[PDB]
Amino acid sequence: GFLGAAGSTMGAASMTLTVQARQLLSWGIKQLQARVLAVEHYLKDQQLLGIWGCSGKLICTTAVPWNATWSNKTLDNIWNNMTWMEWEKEISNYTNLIYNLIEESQNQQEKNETENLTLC
Amino acid sequence: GFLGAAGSTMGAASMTLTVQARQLLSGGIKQLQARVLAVEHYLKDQQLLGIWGCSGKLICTTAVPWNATWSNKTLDNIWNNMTWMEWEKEISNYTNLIYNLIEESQNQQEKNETENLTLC
Amino acid sequence: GFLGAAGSTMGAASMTLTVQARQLLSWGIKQLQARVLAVEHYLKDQQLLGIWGCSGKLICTTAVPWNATWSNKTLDNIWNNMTWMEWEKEISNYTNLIYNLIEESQNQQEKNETENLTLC
Amino acid sequence: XXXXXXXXXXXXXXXXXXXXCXXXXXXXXXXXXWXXXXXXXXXXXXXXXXXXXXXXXXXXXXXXXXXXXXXXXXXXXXXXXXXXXXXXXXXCXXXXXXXXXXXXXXXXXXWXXXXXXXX
Amino acid sequence: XXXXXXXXXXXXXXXXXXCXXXXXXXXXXXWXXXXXXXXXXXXXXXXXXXXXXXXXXXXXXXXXXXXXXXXXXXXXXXXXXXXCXXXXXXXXFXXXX
Amino acid sequence: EELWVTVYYGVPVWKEATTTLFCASDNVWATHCCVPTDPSPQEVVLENVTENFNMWKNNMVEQMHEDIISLWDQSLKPCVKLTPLCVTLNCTDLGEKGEIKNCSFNITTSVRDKMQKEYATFYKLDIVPIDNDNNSYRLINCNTSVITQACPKVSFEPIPIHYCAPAGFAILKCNNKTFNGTGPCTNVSTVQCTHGIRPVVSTQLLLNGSLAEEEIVIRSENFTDNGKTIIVQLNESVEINCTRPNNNTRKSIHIGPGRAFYTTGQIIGNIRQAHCNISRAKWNNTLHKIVKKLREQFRNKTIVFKQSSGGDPEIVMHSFNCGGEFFYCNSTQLFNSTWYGNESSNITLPCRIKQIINLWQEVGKAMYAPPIGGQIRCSSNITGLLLTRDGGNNNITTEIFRPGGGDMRDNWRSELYKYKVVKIEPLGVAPTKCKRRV
Amino acid sequence: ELWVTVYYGVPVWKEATTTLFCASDNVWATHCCVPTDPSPQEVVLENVTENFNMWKNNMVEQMHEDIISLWDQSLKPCVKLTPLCVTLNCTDLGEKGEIKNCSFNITTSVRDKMQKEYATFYKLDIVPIDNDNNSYRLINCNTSVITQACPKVSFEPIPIHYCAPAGFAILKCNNKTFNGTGPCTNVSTVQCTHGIRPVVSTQLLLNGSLAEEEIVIRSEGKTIIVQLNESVEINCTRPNNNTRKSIHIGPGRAFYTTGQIIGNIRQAHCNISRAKWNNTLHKIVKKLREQFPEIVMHSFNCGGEFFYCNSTQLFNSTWYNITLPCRIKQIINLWQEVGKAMYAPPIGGQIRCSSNITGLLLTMRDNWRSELYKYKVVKIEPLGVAPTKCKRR
Amino acid sequence: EELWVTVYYGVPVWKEATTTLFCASDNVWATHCCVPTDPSPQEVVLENVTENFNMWKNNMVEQMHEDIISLWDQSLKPCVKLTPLCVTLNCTDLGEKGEIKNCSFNITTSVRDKMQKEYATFYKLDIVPIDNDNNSYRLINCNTSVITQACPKVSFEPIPIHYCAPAGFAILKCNNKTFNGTGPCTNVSTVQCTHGIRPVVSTQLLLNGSLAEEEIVIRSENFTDNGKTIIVQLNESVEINCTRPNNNTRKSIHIGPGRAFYTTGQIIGNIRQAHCNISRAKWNNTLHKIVKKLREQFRNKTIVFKQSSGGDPEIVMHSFNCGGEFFYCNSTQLFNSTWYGNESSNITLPCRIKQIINLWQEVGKAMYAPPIGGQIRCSSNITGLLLTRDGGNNNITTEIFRPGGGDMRDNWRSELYKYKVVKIEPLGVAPTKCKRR
Ligand SMILES: *[C@@H]1O[C@H](CO)[C@@H](O[C@@H]2O[C@H](CO)[C@@H](O)[C@H](O)[C@H]2NC(C)=O)[C@H](O)[C@H]1NC(C)=O
Ligand SMILES: *[C@@H]1O[C@H](CO)[C@@H](O[C@@H]2O[C@H](CO)[C@@H](O)[C@H](O)[C@H]2NC(C)=O)[C@H](O)[C@H]1NC(C)=O
Ligand SMILES: *[C@@H]1O[C@H](CO)[C@@H](O[C@@H]2O[C@H](CO)[C@@H](O)[C@H](O)[C@H]2NC(C)=O)[C@H](O)[C@H]1NC(C)=O
Ligand SMILES: *[C@@H]1O[C@H](CO)[C@@H](O[C@@H]2O[C@H](CO)[C@@H](O)[C@H](O)[C@H]2NC(C)=O)[C@H](O)[C@H]1NC(C)=O
Ligand SMILES: *[C@@H]1O[C@H](CO)[C@@H](O)[C@H](O)[C@H]1NC(C)=O
Ligand SMILES: *[C@@H]1O[C@H](CO)[C@@H](O)[C@H](O)[C@H]1NC(C)=O
Ligand SMILES: *[C@@H]1O[C@H](CO)[C@@H](O)[C@H](O)[C@H]1NC(C)=O
Ligand SMILES: *[C@@H]1O[C@H](CO)[C@@H](O)[C@H](O)[C@H]1NC(C)=O
Ligand SMILES: *[C@@H]1O[C@H](CO)[C@@H](O)[C@H](O)[C@H]1NC(C)=O
Ligand SMILES: *[C@@H]1O[C@H](CO)[C@@H](O)[C@H](O)[C@H]1NC(C)=O
Repeated sequence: GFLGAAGSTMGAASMTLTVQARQLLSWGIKQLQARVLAVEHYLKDQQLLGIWGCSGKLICTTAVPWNATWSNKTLDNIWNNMTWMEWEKEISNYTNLIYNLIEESQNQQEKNETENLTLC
Repeated sequence: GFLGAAGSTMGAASMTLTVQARQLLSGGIKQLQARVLAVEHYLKDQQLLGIWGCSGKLICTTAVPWNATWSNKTLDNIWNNMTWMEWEKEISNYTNLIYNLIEESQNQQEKNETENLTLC
Repeated sequence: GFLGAAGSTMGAASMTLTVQARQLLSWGIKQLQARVLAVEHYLKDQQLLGIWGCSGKLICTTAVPWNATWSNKTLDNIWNNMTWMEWEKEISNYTNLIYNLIEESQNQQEKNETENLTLC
Repeated sequence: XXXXXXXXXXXXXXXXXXXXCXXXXXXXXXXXXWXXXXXXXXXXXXXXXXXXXXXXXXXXXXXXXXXXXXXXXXXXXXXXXXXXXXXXXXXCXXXXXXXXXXXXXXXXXXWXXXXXXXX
Repeated sequence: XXXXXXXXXXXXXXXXXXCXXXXXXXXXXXWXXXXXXXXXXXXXXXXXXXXXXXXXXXXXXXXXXXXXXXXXXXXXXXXXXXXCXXXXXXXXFXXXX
Repeated sequence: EELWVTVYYGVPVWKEATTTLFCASDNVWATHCCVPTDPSPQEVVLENVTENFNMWKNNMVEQMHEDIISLWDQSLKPCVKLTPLCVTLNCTDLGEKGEIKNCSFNITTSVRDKMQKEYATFYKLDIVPIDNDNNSYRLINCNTSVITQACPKVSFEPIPIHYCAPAGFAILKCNNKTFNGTGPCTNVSTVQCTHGIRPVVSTQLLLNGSLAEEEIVIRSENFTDNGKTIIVQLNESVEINCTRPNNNTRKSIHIGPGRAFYTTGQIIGNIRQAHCNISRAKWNNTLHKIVKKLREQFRNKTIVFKQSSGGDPEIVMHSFNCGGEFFYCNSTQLFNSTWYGNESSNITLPCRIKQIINLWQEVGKAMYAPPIGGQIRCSSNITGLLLTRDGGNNNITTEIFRPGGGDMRDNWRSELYKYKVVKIEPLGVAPTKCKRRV
Repeated sequence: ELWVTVYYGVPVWKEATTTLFCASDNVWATHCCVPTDPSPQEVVLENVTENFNMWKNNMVEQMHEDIISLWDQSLKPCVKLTPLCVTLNCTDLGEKGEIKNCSFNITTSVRDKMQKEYATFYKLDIVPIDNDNNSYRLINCNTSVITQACPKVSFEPIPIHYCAPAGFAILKCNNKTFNGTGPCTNVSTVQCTHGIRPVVSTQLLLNGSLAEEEIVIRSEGKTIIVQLNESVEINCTRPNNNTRKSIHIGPGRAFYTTGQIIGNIRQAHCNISRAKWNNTLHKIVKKLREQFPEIVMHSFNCGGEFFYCNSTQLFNSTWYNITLPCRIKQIINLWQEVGKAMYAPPIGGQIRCSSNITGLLLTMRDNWRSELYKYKVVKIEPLGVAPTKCKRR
Repeated sequence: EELWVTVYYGVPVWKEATTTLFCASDNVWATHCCVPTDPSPQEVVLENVTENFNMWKNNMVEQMHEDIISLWDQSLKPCVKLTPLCVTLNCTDLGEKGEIKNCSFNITTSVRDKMQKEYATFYKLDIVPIDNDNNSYRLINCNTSVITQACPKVSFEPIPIHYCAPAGFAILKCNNKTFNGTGPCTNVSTVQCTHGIRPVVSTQLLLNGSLAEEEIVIRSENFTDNGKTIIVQLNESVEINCTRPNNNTRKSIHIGPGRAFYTTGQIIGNIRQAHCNISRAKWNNTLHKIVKKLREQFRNKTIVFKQSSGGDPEIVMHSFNCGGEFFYCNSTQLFNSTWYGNESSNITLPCRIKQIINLWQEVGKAMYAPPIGGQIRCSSNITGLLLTRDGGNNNITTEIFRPGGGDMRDNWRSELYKYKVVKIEPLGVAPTKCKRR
């Protein structure tokens, strides 16, 4: 069920239910604010996936190297023995830096595709 | 013209899908509700085509087999005689069922794509 | 920074396309109108990109040839010796013509890609 | 589906000749068609028959009117008062005209065999 | 409507037999080939596009309105000789080889 | 066999639906309907399309009704409420000879410790006697209702109104020139906006409306149900020229700190009766043609027109807004005839003017229409007519028809009868021989 | 060599405050017009510990604000009793002196005429003035605007389900003995809360949820929730059979009062079973020993009337049928607002209520924390980033 | 050579546009501008960018004007309407000698059938004679307008506010320290929110505004058009200390069911004139620098700072809100000087208090400002002036300047002169050598 694997390890989640639940669209001011906010959250997540080159995917591999400064743990102790809550909430405060690096990489890739005529 | 093919057979009508797609895509309290609702309908259609493997296409072929229970008519007796107004009545009671099967098929496809990640 | 490349050349400013993109999506009646309008402008641009075969891209090439009547400058003079503001000021009366040509090209492309699938 | 061969029914000169495909696939599922398989010649299609008669006969063979009952699952065609031109074998083919997927009236997806119903 | 064309029988060689047309049938064209004493099978359809269930190397050059045959699959077993068809009008077909 | 589901987006289908339509135009209505209409609007004729229409269940009438009531309520809020005037009036006759009275009263003015004796002009229909003393009147209804002044800077003049569908919806129009209002229509077209409709308020005759394209069309939900309104759409209009001949001089009485009551200070010249002139020959020919069409639904019956059965002027008289003042005309010379069907080929209607108006049959509210100085003249086109058939009048080879319909929806239902709102459903599925490539 | 991988659909959340909407199966039926889920879903989150704090729960603050707004909007388009505030000539109607028959000179719809009208008032609704002892004014006359509730608008509480906007979720604590604060180790996710009845009272909590196992006392001996053995059903009544009267105080403005009382005048009262209350107090004391005018009476809305009952026979004991007299009041300041009051016009006939005591407040928002203590609203953050060995082409 | 059209989304270009701006603060302004501001707001300098500004065509000023009027209009709705007081007043002079009167009247109080004689204190400017008896007075314009009492718990105190653009829009700022309010600016930056602006209301002197960074800057739409307002922005403020020395004791009389009128019951001590103290040396140096700049604008002309043209105090005098009290100061000891250009290098202004005011020149509306108990003191910074040049001097060697400008927009253009709102146009097209597929 929705968030049912929240207590499971990171590599054990394998969930699609939490994005199906995010298909938000399947006196009067409060309802308009709730509907506008729901639309804004949907569009912001779609925009982020778009500019990262991740649109339409649930697992999106990028070309940004992992910096040990952000986390120096090995995969054996990230995808097992740890949950997504602990990872995102306690040991990751570099989210905006990483997102900026992802966006720079995607923009460089698209420009490189335009410049290199072997792909044209 | 908009809906000009409404009285045409399904075959001929399918060749003018851009007329309706273009007309519908290029869209105090009551006015805000009307604007929000128009946005919600646009996004609802985009979310539905998104969860299906159909985004970006006017004609999307799926992997779901056709069940004779829904309609046992041959293709010539569907595409070259009936109009879309009649077709969407003949199988009206199965619309949600078909839609669910399409989503399920895409989920299976996503898993098959997940099994084969880039360089992994 | 946001619009930091506004005074930079067209080539250099193409490295900042995500910087502006992140800033496009972000009494009582006035605030709802401001947020709904911001959403409508965002969607207007996303829809225009979806009419064209440019959805999910920051840089999107097309099959429409460049007409020398619109601009007869070299690629180096445009990309290395001109800003985007100057370019928009020069191409001020060809925007709708170019957009219509792009739409027509995409319609022809979609018509040609819809057929010849080899599937049936 | 099975690319069933055309049947032959040879005839005397100046007598009607005919052929039928006996297709394994449902006749109403595809725009089955007939062609004149003359030796050392173009396919010379007679009529790009639709899945339910209404054949768009070729100008070169405008008098052709191939048709068959869908219940028989056997497309058929005939040449009235057949003569030497009937030596060209009657070929069965399925047009690559998939419903609401292609609008071609040629580019045959498959050929079976032709009936050399000479007269 | 016309589809006259140059041709030669297949002989494990890179064919380049151009087809004529009464119209600029850049996409409304197809290619098919047949072995001696055999039914034809499509080699290409919609000009450049490869035919289903066939080697891509055997598809025609199909340079739009100046379409011509091609055979990168110049196999000794390439017994089937190609011909083009004009889909644009009147069911015009080439005799070719 | 070997068929798969294919999804098609942009399918030319729709379903019956309701939504909120926006108002376009090309003053209360100019202010509200601020959206301009498109120049050269388009209409797409849908060939081989049959669509069921039902003018009696058309939600567009309900929306137009609610929008009109809402605007009439909203435009009177920031305006003068005439509560200081629910006082005893002396009302010495001014005259005819009693139709207009000159009423004096003691009213506290903008200064709270100063009371003034003011004079105002009222019509007989605007006042009610208080006691046996003949010289004692109060306003027609200040017992249970609040009377709000019409607010002279707000103009209610009807202008063409275009109802337009929001994106995702479309309006289907019936192009059958003789369509009876219900059932299938075989000539259907798609529009984004309706034609211009004037929100004219009347009780018996439909003014400044549309005309039938070829013949007079009589529509009813059920012609054998005596409880339903019969709406007659004419194919040729009849001019009605209405005059209020009194030359009025307007006076302003200050009743509070920035709240002024407007009345007539004096009338110059003689007092004359307001009236409307309908050409006798045109009316006689129009009524004859109406009878010819009525005889198709009520076969071999005598068609008798009578005045309404009785009631307040709002029920039995023909009322309308002419020049900004509300007329109540005695439409008894128009509906006083007997026809048998073999009758092969100036009418002056007296009118009263009323100022305290309870519109929309509201409870506890009323409007005061202040007088307009000078004289009032207008010329309207009679384009339709509302008839009610007498019940319990069978077995006498005679039918009796009277003017007047049901509520205001019947006027707005005389337009908007050829239009329906549908929702567009561009997504659908169908079988074909291709399977998704994976 | 590790690479950044973006995952969409990560099952994580953070604390957030958003606007909640209500749903239900009358002001509440009109406001909570959204239908409920006919079969609500709940997902138990295994191996999840979540900190809760019922005293920092913004769902209670939103419920409070929604109630105040709904009461204000419901009474706004109604008759304002400003033509009153005149000297009343009151004579005892009779226990004697509780209800008075008051006469007064009131201007009617016509401004030129004064009429002498009669109305029935309770002692608590009027204040004596002068030294005549028959001269009275309304208790809140010179300090507030008294608005008559519309007789066609019902304020009867119904179950209300609070639902999160999509993209947010409500976490529920399923520990049956949870003390309202700190980590909860049995947590489930829901979209909507249970049905909460917006009952307003000052001492005893009537109707609503009941504790699943035992009596739970939450503080920081303040809020007590009664165990599965429901506390005393309290049977409250107003035995005086009244005939409603209506007079006009302006055009379109009708003032409602009581014209006559049929039969004898009797005092309103509530019946609490003695043995069950004694057992309830005993169990409450057992749990307490583990740790060691309008504000001194039990106020509630019964049948549309406002009862103020003397809760002194319930809380007068020392540890280690009970008929409580009740007064009826019409002019109230329900939310202690400055300058505003409601008249709550009388209802004819007799009134009988039967309510369930579900908790106690020992020593407002506290009436609703007892229902919302197990819920918190969180925001879902489906985007996560983690190292993998996979690299984009 | 063949080039193809390529679409770029996220292009750093914009066009002039007018949209609705929102407000962020950090009583009426904190409630209205209920958006927390960013700590350390960001600004991006746009290098090699020239942008044209026009402070007199800036729709941000029009929006600020509409927002201020709307906020004032909404703030006064939920409170006492002073209509029972438009009665004959029996007034007697206190103690100057007629500036403040003790007025008695017969008013119905909080009980509908009870009438009482009550006393209130009014300023001379708030009442007019009724008849020739030297005792009967009426409230000013009470018979033609509705006087609304300022809500007692609502503080109309100017505080810094920031105007912020919605998403998709940006505010460009001109950073040229001597920019004259029009034309190109070559030191341009992008912000999301404006600097903190105080919505101070005044008629002649600009108080608590921004100072010029380097020099006094004098701006005018057209300097040769005598009908335009001249806005003088100072680079050094002048301190103005305004006092109401009367120790007023507040009284509250009830006129309805919780409808109370606030007045002064008594004054403790003597009655003294309200006044403002401006340092003489600072004002004289300020005028010296202003006239120097005007001479640069008006070459070889004698400049005479005559006082205002006369007429109604609302235009003639310098008015302001000091602690809730509305002061009208003569401002005639300032100006009234002649400068020739060859020069080199307290002032106590009498003030009147007016309780019934109409700030927005509305028809049929007025506000009553209740008295504040105790003595009132304010210290404001004069950061600019509004001057109007007299016409008819085209054929002489002397120009005449007077205090006073146009409507309230002139007090906001003095701050919103370096900002413009633009719309972001993220799409554009350009030729390249890469074809699709
Ligand atoms: C019927 O009434 C109309 C007006 O309602 C009369 O028309 C007027 O006639 C006079 C001369 O008789 C003209 O001076 C006016 O200008 C006309 N009015 C209009 C509006 O055109 C008409 O004459 C009357 N008919 C009869 C037979 O008396
Ligand atoms: C305690 O009070 C209850 C009412 O609250 C009494 O129950 C009523 O008893 C009478 C008989 O005297 C019945 O007619 C009623 O129907 C009962 N009411 C209900 C709601 O059931 C009860 O009898 C009282 N107990 C004692 C011991 O007197
Ligand atoms: C209050 O009234 C209720 C009924 O309205 C009483 O509860 C009922 O008591 C009778 C006694 O014979 C039982 O048979 C019913 O089953 C009870 N009803 C329910 C719903 O449980 C209750 O006892 C009364 N309370 C008091 C204090 O007298
Ligand atoms: C004018 O442009 C210059 C750059 O050429 C700006 O220089 C710095 O800008 C930052 C912006 O945050 C300021 O914090 C620095 O203090 C500026 N440097 C100096 C030496 O002042 C400059 O701010 C721009 N503005 C002005 C008014 O000159
Ligand atoms: C919770 O932990 C237990 C430990 O035994 C494990 O079996 C169970 O699968 C875990 N639940 C989830 C949802 O990961
Ligand atoms: C309508 O039907 C006729 C045949 O009755 C046909 O010729 C015509 O093309 C059809 N119209 C459309 C739009 O398909
Ligand atoms: C329609 O109008 C014409 C005049 O345009 C008239 O002759 C005809 O009689 C009218 N039709 C009916 C049915 O009245
Ligand atoms: C009404 O006035 C118009 C003005 O053009 C005139 O033509 C018409 O005949 C008049 N009709 C009557 C009945 O007076
Ligand atoms: C946790 O909550 C679930 C909710 O269904 C319940 O079934 C389970 O028994 C609870 N566990 C404990 C230990 O209370
Ligand atoms: C005004 O007061 C300030 C202190 O508040 C003082 O610095 C300044 O010198 C005073 N100036 C005058 C002119 O009174």
